Amino acid sequence: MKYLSICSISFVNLISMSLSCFLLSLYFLLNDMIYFIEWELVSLNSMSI
Amino acid sequence: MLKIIFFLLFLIPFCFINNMYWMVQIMMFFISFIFLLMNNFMNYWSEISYFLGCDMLSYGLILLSLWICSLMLLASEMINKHNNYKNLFLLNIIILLLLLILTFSSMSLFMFYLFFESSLIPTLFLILGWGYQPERLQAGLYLLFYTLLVSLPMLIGIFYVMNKIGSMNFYLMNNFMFNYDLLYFCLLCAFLVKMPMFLVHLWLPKAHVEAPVSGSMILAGIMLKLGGYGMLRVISFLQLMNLKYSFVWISISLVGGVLVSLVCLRQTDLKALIAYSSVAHMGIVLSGLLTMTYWGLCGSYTLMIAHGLCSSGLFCLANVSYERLGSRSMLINKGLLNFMPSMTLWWFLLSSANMAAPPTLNLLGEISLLNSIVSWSWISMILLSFLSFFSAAYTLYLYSFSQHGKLFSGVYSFSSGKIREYLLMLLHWLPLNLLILKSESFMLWL
Amino acid sequence: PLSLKLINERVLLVLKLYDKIDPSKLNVESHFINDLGLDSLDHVEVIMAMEDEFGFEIPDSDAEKLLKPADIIKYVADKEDVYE
Amino acid sequence: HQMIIKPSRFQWDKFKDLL
Amino acid sequence: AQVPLAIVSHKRQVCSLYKRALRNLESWYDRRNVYRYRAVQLRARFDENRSKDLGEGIRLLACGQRELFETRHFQPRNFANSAGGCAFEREVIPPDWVLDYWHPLEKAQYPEYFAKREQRKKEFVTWWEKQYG
Amino acid sequence: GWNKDYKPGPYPQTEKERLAAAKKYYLLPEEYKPYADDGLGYGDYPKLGYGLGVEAKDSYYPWDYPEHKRNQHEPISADHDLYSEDRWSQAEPPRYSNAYYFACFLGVMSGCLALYYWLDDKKMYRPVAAKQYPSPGVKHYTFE
Amino acid sequence: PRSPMASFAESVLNVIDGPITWFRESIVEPNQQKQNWYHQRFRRVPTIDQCYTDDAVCRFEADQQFRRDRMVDNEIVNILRQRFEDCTLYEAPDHMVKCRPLMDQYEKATENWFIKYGDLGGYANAKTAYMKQKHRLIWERRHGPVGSGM
Amino acid sequence: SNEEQEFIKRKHEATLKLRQEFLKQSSNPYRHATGEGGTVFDAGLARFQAMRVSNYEHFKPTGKSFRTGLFAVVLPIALYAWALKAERDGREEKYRTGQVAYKDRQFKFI
Amino acid sequence: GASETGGVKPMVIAGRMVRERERLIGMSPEERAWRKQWLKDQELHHGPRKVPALELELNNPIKRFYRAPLDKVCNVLEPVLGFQRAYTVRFWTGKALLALTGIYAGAYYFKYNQNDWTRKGGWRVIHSRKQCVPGDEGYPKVSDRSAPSDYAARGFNESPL
Amino acid sequence: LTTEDFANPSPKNWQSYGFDYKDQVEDRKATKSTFFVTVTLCLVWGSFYWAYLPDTQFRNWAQREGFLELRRRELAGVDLVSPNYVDPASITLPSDEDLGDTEIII
Repeated sequence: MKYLSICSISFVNLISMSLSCFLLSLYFLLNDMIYFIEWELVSLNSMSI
Repeated sequence: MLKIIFFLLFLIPFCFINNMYWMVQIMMFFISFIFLLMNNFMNYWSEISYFLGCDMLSYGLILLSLWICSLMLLASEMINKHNNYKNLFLLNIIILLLLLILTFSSMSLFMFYLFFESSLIPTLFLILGWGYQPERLQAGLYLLFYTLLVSLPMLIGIFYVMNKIGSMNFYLMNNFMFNYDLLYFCLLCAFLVKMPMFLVHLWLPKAHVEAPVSGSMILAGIMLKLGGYGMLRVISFLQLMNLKYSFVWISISLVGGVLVSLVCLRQTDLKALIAYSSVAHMGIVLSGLLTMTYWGLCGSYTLMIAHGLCSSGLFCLANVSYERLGSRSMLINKGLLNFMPSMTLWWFLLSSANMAAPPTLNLLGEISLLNSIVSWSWISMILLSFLSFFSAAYTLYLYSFSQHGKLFSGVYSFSSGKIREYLLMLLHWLPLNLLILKSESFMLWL
Repeated sequence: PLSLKLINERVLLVLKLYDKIDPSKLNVESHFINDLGLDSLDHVEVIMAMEDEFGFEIPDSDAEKLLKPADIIKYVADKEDVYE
Repeated sequence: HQMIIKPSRFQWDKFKDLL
Repeated sequence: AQVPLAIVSHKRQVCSLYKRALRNLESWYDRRNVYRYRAVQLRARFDENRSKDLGEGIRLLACGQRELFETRHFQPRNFANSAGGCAFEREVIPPDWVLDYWHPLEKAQYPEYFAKREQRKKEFVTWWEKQYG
Repeated sequence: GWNKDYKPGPYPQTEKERLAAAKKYYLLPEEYKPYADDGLGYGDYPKLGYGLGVEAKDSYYPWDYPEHKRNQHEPISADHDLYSEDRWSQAEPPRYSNAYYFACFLGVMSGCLALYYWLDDKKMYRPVAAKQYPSPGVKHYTFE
Repeated sequence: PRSPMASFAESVLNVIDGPITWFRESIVEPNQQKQNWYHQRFRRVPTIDQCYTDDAVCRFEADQQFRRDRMVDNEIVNILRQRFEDCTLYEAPDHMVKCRPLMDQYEKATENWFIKYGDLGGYANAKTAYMKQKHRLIWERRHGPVGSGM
Repeated sequence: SNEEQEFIKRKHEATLKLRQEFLKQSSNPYRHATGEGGTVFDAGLARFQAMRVSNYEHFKPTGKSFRTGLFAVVLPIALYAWALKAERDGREEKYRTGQVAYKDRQFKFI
Repeated sequence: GASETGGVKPMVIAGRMVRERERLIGMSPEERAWRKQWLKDQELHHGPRKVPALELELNNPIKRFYRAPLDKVCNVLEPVLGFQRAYTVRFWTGKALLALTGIYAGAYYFKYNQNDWTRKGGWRVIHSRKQCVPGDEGYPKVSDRSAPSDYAARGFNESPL
Repeated sequence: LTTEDFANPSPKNWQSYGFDYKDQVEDRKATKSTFFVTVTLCLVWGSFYWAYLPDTQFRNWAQREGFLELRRRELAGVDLVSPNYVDPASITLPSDEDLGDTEIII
């Protein structure tokens, strides 16, 4: 962040993430495919947060 | 266990040695690390040594006690800069922490009672010794006489349970069941005062204000949870009668949560507003305890664990403005974003933890508590929405008015923020987001 | 970035664009009532002219405490914080 | 370049580096 | 250092009513030529009416205050940099004594400025001893 | 220099106690006005301006404290929280009464709910039949 | 390979898949010792009805197997719910027809869970479910099934 | 009225004296140079603090205070407790009688 | 002795002239001279000098230990493109390496050590059926899984037990 | 103080940390040791210990036993979840004349 613009750092980082998410979104429209990942925290009474 | 108890018993002679204030908190964090290591606990009692054992509720409460006392030695550097009695302060803190470990790792009801009412004498000593107010006498007498007046007939109830059953152990007393009104009132009302009700609270906002920072940590961090632990141990054999008489306490606690949340919008002290803020969250804890569900008990344990950190961390934040601006008044505390901008991160991170926050354990305790109370009756959806809305209506007011706006004119020059204070409010918030990871530890004590 | 000469030029330009004030009689030390013929509502028009010119709001006590164009220069230079 | 009146940020940066 | 006095004259009251009436007229009529035409109309309305007595002037001043309260715009135009504007006091400047609480290594970044500040401190303490001491 | 030293005292029954309480609160005797003798009402504390909040007070006056808009040694109002600049204060007095605003809003709301829910079964439709979906038991026909 | 987007995704998947498979088969798969870990099996201790009131040894053991059976039956209901969720995701347009036997099995699982462990509270001993079963069987004997009782 | 202007002038003289006291005490170089933080001693702040803390000494059990304590606190508590008890008794008699099925009961905790 | 203020006495200097309303009610000419001197004092001619003690105290040895080779990369490109154009390509080299390291670690974790039936706390991935259009292999296609045990198995069908 | 005094600061003019205000030696030792006993012991090594903590609660064993039980219960096909705690033939219910007027709760 020193000797550089934090706005320029955030700009380049979010263009890279936006391009990656756009190219992922075009792959998920060709297949009509839905992913759903799940991370358990605590289980009680057969109900999982 | 006996390792932690004998560790504190041999840490007692550290107080009498001169220039030994900072080694005691080092060894306290070391024994907190050792207590993090000894975690082989399940819902039943384990590490049975004589009359001392531990289950998961007791594990979380002893770990919270050790963390709050270890941060309590870290917060009180005003005792170390002045020549106020460091040896007596360290001895009182070690004795009080030992009594809290002994009353949480108690296998039986009577030793729990004995160390439970032994714990209020070092809190009395801290309030009347190390506070900075003329009304410390009004602070300690209200606390002692409230708790003693409602906890003396609990001893008659305890020996009535002993005479009817025979034993003092929690498991053998879980088998029996009593159908008496006065036994229920004796064994409940002492904990109903020890956690804040609406009607019986008075000792709380008049004992948090006039105490020291360490009295505030020990009162809002672990001694509003002695009553919660006591009700979690007593409610198991008084289910039929509490199902008859629980609507009165739940209705009083919910309306009192709404009313005390309306009180904090008309409060002009930082330390008083967190004192009334402890009443509102423990009202939700009390309303979820008496429904006797799995979710109510688990979310009550989770919210007491997650409240003893956040209320104490808020009480450290009101201390570091009282040390510099010279008063606890909310009118004086204005625009601290331009005075201490790096502190404002910890103000909003610990004020957001008081309400529902995204990564904190307070939300996972509040979600599992509102589940049981909405499951208890549909009429509670009207007043849980009002209470949980007014909670962030008042809790955002303390951060907003203290940390935003024009600066208070006529303030003299004070020191800047310190690394000890940043470390002190670091350890009040990173446990709140590192314990959602392995949250089946700090929730499923059953 | 402003200057005292620039603000003086602003004040004399606005006061010489007023058709009820003669530019021959106009001066930096000229009094608004005794030296120049102005109504009580004319000075309010001058005050809102300075408000629309300089882009702020002048209160009523500071409206009645200004009697000279040099007083208006001193009031503007104190508000906008220029002395050179 | 006018000098802005900012409070001290040395202790916060030293706390961040120590952490 | 003239602190303003709270008594308001009747001429000051009608001047304040004239100022607020033209500010409301500027808020209602956005175009400058229409606002100028209506401002000359309102100035003629005031100028036909200034020859009356004092009690009638007080009663008609109260009537004009009631009229201006009746015709007040819902979004009155105000200057942004002044008080009550859209962007008043957007930044808050802390007092300079926090500059005295910097680190000496942080103070080494502006040593001429801090030396001039330390020179000015003696002038300020002699000025304070002259003024209030 | 504590809360027991500077505190409100007993109610001024007599005039000399009222003068002493006026001089105690750094207020001129004419300005001072205590509260009522009811159970809720305070004793010996001045009753300050309850007309309109801090935003009504003059922001162009040179204050000792620009925040809260007060001078030094000026008695703070008892409901200073409710009459603060943040909550329930207006810079200018409101144009209408309090009930006109709510009355117009619930009038427009009642008219819109009534006119919508009267017309809930008069929705228009194109000259179109039901959408025919294929079924193994029920067959449909074309027009050719 | 039939689309430019599909070919680009295949190339990105190959570049992603290459080095991690090299790191597994080249570094992680060698130097890993072979050990055996086992699923714990618990013998069936006799329940809360086949012991006396004065004995607290049986109450602890039957309470512990009641807690263990509660956690196992909670995992039965959880896996039967996850089966319905995977049916809903895998049969995305046509979830109405195929997921019905799974939803009926899950609803029967919820009903049987509320028969056994329902309305017991936070303190559910092994004897409390047994007394609930005794009163439920008595009410089924004298009043018929619950839902049409008198 | 001529009595109004004298009152305003006396209040302005008192305000000028208090303002001169504030300008003397707020920019004190010795009090700033002590290093201990604090505020200029304002009497009205301490009066406001003791007004907010101490309020029982001016309290008497009158009819207005009893009406406020009844209609503000006790009556919503009583109405809420009556509503909760009535709803729970109405659901509990349906639960104990057997008018609800096993698979058709809300909040199974499943 | 410990000096929190650097050894100099902290005090206000500019006085009552910092407020805009106190500037307008009236000024003595000594206050005008003081405000003009304060405004000439507040200006800065040159920027802040690079104090090496601040860089020494505000950087732990671990930070220098993990930033040394990229600092050598920036230093060997320092006379080629200047300071500004070499620190940019230094800062977007290590950050791109961190992004690729995180992508490779996440790819390895979600496809080689995902959640199975023997562990609760992992990331349990559920995938939907891909759409099959003509031109793909096997366009007459039904659901491959039909058994209730095939749904949400999490690798239970390959269990050794 | 002059320009060269601020350009090279004196080592005796040291700003304290929050721990001690008497000498510089006790600040550094207590600061480094307090950051040792909290960050790299109670937050990192303790969290690494709690990450690889074994099944104290039997939640992983519950999931494995649930998968094996749902494998074996639907093979027998009697019940995915058993509704009864004991067998209905093993339990000896009291007769209607034995109970009399007792509160049967459902």
